[PDB]
Amino acid sequence: MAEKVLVTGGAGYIGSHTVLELLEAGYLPVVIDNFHNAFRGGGSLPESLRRVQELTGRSVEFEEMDILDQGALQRLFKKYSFMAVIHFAGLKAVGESVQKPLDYYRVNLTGTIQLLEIMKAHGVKNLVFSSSATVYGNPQYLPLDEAHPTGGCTNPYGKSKFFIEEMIRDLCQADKTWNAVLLRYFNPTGAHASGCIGEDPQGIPNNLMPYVSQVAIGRREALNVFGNDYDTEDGTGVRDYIHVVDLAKGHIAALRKLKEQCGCRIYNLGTGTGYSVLQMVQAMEKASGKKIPYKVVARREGDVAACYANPSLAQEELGWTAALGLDRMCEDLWRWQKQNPSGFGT
Amino acid sequence: MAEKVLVTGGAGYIGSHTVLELLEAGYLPVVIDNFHNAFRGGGSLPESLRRVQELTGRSVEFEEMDILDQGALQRLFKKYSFMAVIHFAGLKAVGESVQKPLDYYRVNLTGTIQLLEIMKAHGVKNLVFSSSATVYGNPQYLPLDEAHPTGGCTNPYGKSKFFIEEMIRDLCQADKTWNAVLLRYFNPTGAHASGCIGEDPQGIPNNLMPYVSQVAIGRREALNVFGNDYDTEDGTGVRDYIHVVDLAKGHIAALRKLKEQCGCRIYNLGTGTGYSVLQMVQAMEKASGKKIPYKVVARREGDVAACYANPSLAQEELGWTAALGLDRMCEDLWRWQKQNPSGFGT
Ligand SMILES: NC(=O)c1ccc[n+]([C@@H]2O[C@H](COP(=O)([O-])OP(=O)(O)OC[C@H]3O[C@@H](n4cnc5c(N)ncnc54)[C@H](O)[C@@H]3O)[C@@H](O)[C@H]2O)c1
Ligand SMILES: NC(=O)c1ccc[n+]([C@@H]2O[C@H](COP(=O)([O-])OP(=O)(O)OC[C@H]3O[C@@H](n4cnc5c(N)ncnc54)[C@H](O)[C@@H]3O)[C@@H](O)[C@H]2O)c1
Repeated sequence: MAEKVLVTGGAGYIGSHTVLELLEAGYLPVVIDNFHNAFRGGGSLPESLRRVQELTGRSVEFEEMDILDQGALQRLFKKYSFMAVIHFAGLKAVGESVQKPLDYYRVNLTGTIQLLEIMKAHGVKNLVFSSSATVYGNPQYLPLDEAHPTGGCTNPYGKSKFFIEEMIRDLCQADKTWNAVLLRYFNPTGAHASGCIGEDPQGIPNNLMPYVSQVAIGRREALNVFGNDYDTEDGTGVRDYIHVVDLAKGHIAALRKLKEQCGCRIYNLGTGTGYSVLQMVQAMEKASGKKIPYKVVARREGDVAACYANPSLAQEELGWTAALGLDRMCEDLWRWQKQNPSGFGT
Repeated sequence: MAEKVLVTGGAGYIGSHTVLELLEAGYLPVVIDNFHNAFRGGGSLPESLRRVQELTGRSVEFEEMDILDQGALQRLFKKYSFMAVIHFAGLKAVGESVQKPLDYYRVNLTGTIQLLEIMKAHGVKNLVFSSSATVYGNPQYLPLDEAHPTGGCTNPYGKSKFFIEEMIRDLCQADKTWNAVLLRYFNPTGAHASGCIGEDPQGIPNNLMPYVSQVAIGRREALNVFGNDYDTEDGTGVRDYIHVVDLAKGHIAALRKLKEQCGCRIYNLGTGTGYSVLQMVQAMEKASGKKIPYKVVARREGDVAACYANPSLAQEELGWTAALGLDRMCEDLWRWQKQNPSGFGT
């Protein structure tokens, strides 16, 4: 495989993991990031990628740049021969999307548009887009499948995701030579089994794990449980979490699919089983050996009882399955944290 | 009124008419256009605006520029003091949106984003956005009102419109100091009573009138009527057409509303009565004095029986009403055409 794979936002959480899977699988990745939300390593790379090289014994090509920079993109594309692009570059803090909508739309939509245009200009018509199952909006049924209506999104982040999917679909509709796999998933968690890489501490987490996990290290007193009266097995809310490793590998599987001139395809990635808040607390206690006290507070406005995806189609068409469960997610997460209390540091 | 009103895409069909109404009403407009879809006048202006000056005896400031050009926008904003912006700049040929989606998303979304950003940077937080009632998608009920669900759009044009509305809404949600009126309408038709300005002949018309009108001048044999079996008064399809003058004035009304620190408001503009294909043919015969032969062909895939808006809210909140009917639309259109067979010419 003399041809490279471009990974935008490859220094990030999901990107770094994906980059590692790419290396392990025999691919040659070129990564670009502007460091908006990644730690600056000691060398020529971000800390996350420096550790990836160490972990794999393989190297990664990396370029610091912003996808909003057309000049940078032209140069990049002229300098390398890409067989495909995996697009992770973007803003993804849901709580922040509400306070800073323009930045979300600007970076996500505009950035994407710029990217598609350069791809098109360079004849690189193979893309894997890292989407979000939030596009389904509130479940009209469970589990959520690829046939569920999309576009019911409430926040700017969600809408931006959905907007991007639509543009990709339309483009594929207009030009049959394009191949694109849109991957929809919920909450990524866990980290590489080494415990050497993982998710750095985020200002406004998108999910519960980091919170559960803080309470375990004592960096937090007790956990707040919004509602225990839902129509669930245990009364608590049911969410969809997927191990970052499993998710990174699913991105590799989509890349192979492109090769088949698949045109535009859409798949949900997940374990197929949702997890309750209680279940997660239990799982984290088990992994940490620490006690996690919690407090039932009242149900959050808008919160739904359960929200999880059906990943059948991906198994069928991509031959992909999530091998990691709740327990592994907890262990792996716990390990990265214990090992790197503050995330990255040179 | 020493403060100016910026009109993007002001050389166009709807823009020019709006510019005239602005002049007549006492406002000072500054217009920008890149000439993507407007005729280059003899002087310093597009032909459409040159005629507007003549018609009003008032002048317009004009700048040739692209809304995608950030530098141009910065300069513009530094040079003038705007009290508000009326945004018409964009690609709007529905048939073309399908073949060239990227261009649609690029010009419409990106252009808009750039504009909003400069407005925000310059403290110009008052906008009138020329939207499209196509965002409602297929009627789930009639007449379509402001409470009807939006986002069901099938083509790239429609989606782009809807995407823009969402971003504006989110921005207003995040910053309360913003005022924005989103105007949703269907098919603009007719022209200034002078017959001096109107819509130049389009490559891929968005509606039926131009076709009906061609058959009348003999520039076309007979009209094709897709279906005569719809559950309508006459079996033929029911659509929403609005006189361009009435629509231009509604844009003036929205501008006054901004003044009231209205925040984000949305209104449908229309006559409140839909017109059948037959009715239009009749109306055009009356106006032209010419015969318009037509042929019933089979119903178009996807076509709905009737599609029209309820403009009550605008009357209530903007104090606006459509004063012009079908007959005037036909007469006015006929007059512009007879007077200017080929559209603009220096
Ligand atoms: N974290 C989540 O819960 C989640 C959920 C669903 C989908 N996703 C998608 O995953 C992708 C990113 O994944 P993530 O969760 O690892 O977050 P992340 O922030 O760790 O990584 C995104 C990376 O992109 C970089 N980046 C941001 N803007 C950039 C720009 N303009 N140019 C270049 N690089 C830029 C950031 O610096 C960061 O390294 C996004 O497409 C996001 O929508 C994430
Ligand atoms: N024609 C319609 O049926 C219709 C229906 C609904 C809403 N609208 C909205 O009306 C607006 C335009 O109205 P129109 O119907 O008179 O068409 P129009 O083409 O006559 O005018 C649009 C104008 O914008 C200019 N323009 C396009 N891209 C530009 C750019 N990048 N920078 C600067 N100027 C640019 C074009 O040259 C043209 O003068 C759009 O927002 C459109 O979506 C039109």
